[PDB]
Amino acid sequence: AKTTQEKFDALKEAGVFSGYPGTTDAKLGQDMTRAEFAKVLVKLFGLKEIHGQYSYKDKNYDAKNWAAPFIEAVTAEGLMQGKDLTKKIFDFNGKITVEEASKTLVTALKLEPVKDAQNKATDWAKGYFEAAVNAGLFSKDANPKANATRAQLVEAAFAADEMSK
Ligand SMILES: CO[C@@H]1O[C@@H]2CO[C@](C)(C(=O)O)O[C@H]2[C@H](O)[C@@H]1NC(C)=O
Repeated sequence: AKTTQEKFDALKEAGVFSGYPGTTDAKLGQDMTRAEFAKVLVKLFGLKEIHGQYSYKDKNYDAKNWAAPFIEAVTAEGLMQGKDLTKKIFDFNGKITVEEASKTLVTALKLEPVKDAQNKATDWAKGYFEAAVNAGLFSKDANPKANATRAQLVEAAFAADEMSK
């Protein structure tokens, strides 16, 4: 029965998550940018970084932005598409929510969204969130609309990696 900290240690050693300078603090109560999560997903599923392509219009989404290869890589993979197709905003500094994370992971694992699912998640996300709860990636008592904590993301990422194999 591994702890969240032991799961983090494992994922860090595998380069999927990172820690923080000068400390052993994995900061498991803190949250994570959608940019950082994109990089998590790339490391977790072994995707190819995509350089010199920019599919979004956010301020400072350009070549000087370290996250673009990652965000592009998950966009090409179909795991993420940003918050508005018309204006092409990804929101890379915005924090990843439990239901957003649920979408990326169910899709990556090729699990089926639950049609007509009922739960506290935003309408677009109810099927993904329910599917993630069922697979054990988050607890049914998690707030789907909340920023996901690192801990929650470690546990989701660890479970996902195990299913993946
Ligand atoms: C506000 O609209 C939502 O934004 C979500 C943001 O995060 C992810 C995981 C993503 O694809 O980046 O999911 C997005 C939702 O699918 C949804 N976006 C749209 C265009 O409907």
